[PDB]
Amino acid sequence: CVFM
Amino acid sequence: PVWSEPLYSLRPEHARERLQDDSVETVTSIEQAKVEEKIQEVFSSYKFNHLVPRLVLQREKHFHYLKRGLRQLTDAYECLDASRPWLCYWILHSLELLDEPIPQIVATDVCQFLELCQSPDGGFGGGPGQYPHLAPTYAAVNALCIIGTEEAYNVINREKLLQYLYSLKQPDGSFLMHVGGEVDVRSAYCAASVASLTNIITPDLFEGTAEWIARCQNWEGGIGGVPGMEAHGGYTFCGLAALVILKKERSLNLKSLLQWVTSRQMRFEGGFQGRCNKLVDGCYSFWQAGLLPLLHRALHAQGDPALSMSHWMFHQQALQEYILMCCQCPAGGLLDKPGKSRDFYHTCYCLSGLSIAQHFGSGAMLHDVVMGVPENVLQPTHPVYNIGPDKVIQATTHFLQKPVPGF
Amino acid sequence: FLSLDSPTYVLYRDRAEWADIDPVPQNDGPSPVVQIIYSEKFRDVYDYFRAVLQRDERSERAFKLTRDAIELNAANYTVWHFRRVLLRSLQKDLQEEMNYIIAIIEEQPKNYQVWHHRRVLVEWLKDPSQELEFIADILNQDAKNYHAWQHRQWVIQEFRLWDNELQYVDQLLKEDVRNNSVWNQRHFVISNTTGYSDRAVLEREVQYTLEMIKLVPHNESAWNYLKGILQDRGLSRYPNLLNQLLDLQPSHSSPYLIAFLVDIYEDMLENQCDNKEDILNKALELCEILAKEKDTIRKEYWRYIGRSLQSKHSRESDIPASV
Ligand SMILES: CC(C)=CCC/C(C)=C/CC/C(C)=C/COP(=O)(O)OP(=O)(O)O
Ligand SMILES: [Zn+2]
Repeated sequence: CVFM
Repeated sequence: PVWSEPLYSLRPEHARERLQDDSVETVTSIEQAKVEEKIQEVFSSYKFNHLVPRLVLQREKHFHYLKRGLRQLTDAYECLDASRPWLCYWILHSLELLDEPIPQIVATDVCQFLELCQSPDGGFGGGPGQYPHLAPTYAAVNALCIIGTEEAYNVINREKLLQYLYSLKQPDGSFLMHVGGEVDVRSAYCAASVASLTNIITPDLFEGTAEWIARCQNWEGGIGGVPGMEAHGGYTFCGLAALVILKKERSLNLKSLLQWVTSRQMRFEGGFQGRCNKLVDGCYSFWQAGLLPLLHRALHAQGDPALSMSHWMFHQQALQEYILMCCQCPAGGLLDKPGKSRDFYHTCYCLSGLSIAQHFGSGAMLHDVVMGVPENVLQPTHPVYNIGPDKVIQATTHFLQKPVPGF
Repeated sequence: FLSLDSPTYVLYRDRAEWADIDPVPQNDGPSPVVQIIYSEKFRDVYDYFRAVLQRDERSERAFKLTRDAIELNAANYTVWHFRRVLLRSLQKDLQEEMNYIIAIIEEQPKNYQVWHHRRVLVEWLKDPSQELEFIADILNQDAKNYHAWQHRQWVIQEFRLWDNELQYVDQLLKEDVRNNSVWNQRHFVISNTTGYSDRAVLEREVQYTLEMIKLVPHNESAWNYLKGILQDRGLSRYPNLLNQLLDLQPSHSSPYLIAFLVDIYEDMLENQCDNKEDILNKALELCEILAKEKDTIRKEYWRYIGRSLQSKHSRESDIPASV
């Protein structure tokens, strides 16, 4: 996952 | 009965939930099988050791990890040097979920730190001197609201914040993440979250936004980052949550969305995957499972008569089992899956997801499911903002005292 | 010039050509929270970056410094922004910059800034000629890289490079028929070219999907695609579908086949089908089998579907209370  | 196993993942029949690769091996099946084998070992560990399983949320351990991290981090966190308000938010929220008080010394220090991150032109950056960006702006606002003091609320320059949001708004309804930055559904949610909490929503701020978000829903039922892209839990949470804030959930085909998210829970592992045919991951305990409380409220607002009055539309028990048995680091902190290293992001989201799974609320109706020892119960979290419902109420009420910038 | 990992790499504070500049230490305040104990190399580069940024020094040395700041934290969007300012001010060769971004993305493909930077470059140059091949190389290392697929859709759509994409999709589906990103790309290509209204296309698609389903009955992607392309017009609108699915029941069952049957019944009942009664029962029976045996992880969903169908399709559903 990643977010920014 | 005596032969009955109370833990769902440990029942004999649970073994039937293992992957059936149809004797056609592909990268996807191979990867999925590896995870399941690793997780089966975790499930079987009690049996092979001849011990009675006891699911304990390691509170003291998680607390130590959090309290220290709130002050200092190793260079392992250099990759998050442009995301410090997120570190503040992830940690403070984790502490809030664990019902650990935030010392006034800490609270004031966070406030001052976030001020340093606030841009002269609105919004917050990833650290002092960095340009503002919607992701750390969302995190900073949430962190300040968790603190919830007058000081915390006063940090936010509301006029400049609104100016900032307008400078990012696009004609098609979307928002850039930052000046000269990328566009995807995260921006819509970040803007809506901060604008609603601070009461700075003008009549045209979100014009076309609900429509832009609706265009992101694809053939799968979920929502992708931008129109045309694969449905993903992170983006779906962002899309639905933003639509809930804008009171336009109806723009979506809630039915295909519900079918999609429920299908994201892994039959064997019990946790959620981010997209179809990928792997389980503890942070989706929030991004994916958090959609159920949102859908429940949306469908109930439409008068849906078939809605349960005691559970969310996902296996609450199995998610808690996955988190408690597979996502806890012995030294403190939570994780993606066994074999992964702990981090504050997964600590925040595994806990958030655990809270969601433990608490069902629908107006006057309230029902809990707390797997393992009773001390495992966490404080509830708001499904839209992912901060305490009390913090949401307190903040909104406070900001409603101020007039929307411009008057 | 001097790589960040070069054995002879020297801190900026020890570089003569940087002696005129006073580095600017990070302003964390009197009592820091979430303070990162940066390594020497990191803090040194960033103290110098803070200096050039603060004085807005648009120079070649500032340009080279951003490369190091980026290698230290490729997620630092402020550095990427300044770098783009420098590319324009210094009139830097953009193909050389494309070579640079290609290498950076190859090493850190799950990063938002690198893909956005490449996009800006392509836009500036109005040249998509290296895109499909570049992306294909990344997808060859991670066939599901989200940013890669998103960039690919943008390039294809913006520059109308649709001609060979379905062939590419077929290739990847052959490598891994379970790759959901490829099924999504398949839908993307078809809906933006021929569309699915064309009966010959729809027919072809369903034949293909049903064939994939036979080969790997438990691959959820083929199932979602099949439902994805037919659910819009309404599943009941296709009478042969149901029969054909029941035919797989014996030697190709899965919670998917059963779930689909429920979707067909659900729509049939929605479009006032014959034997409303018989259909509803068949459906509630499958919902029970699913919630109780074949798909218990989704028991709350299946129970809800069962209650929903019952709630509006039971023979009593239209009968007034007094009767
Ligand atoms: C407010 C805010 C910033 C929300 C962010 C939500 C979120 C988690 C988005 C994920 C985006 C993404 C590209 C995931 C794919 O990474 P991956 O391929 O490594 O993960 P995967 O295999 O689980 O899809
Ligand atoms: Zn994760």
